[PDB]
Amino acid sequence: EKSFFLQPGERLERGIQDVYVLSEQQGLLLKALQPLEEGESEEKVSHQAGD
Amino acid sequence: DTEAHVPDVYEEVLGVVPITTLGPRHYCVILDPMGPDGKNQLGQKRVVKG
Repeated sequence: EKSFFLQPGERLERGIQDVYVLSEQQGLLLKALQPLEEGESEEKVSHQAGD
Repeated sequence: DTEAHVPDVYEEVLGVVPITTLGPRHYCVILDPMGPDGKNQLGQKRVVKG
């Protein structure tokens, strides 16, 4: 729910798209393009690069 | 050093170089980088990441 100004030099990647919403029957198959996903979310499992 | 440099009479402006930025998932292979001496170590190539 944040609202800011596009600062000089900043730019949106693909703009304001949506939030990712998944139900019990929905998933998000993710590939960690960078390693060390330790504290990224509540899972606390340190995903490596690309697993 | 100086955020607005006046081209000196003793200097010729070859050009302006944009900053080459490496993302968190990125590396570049710099051909011919200087060592600490400030002299171009040609032929070499230094992988830079992080």
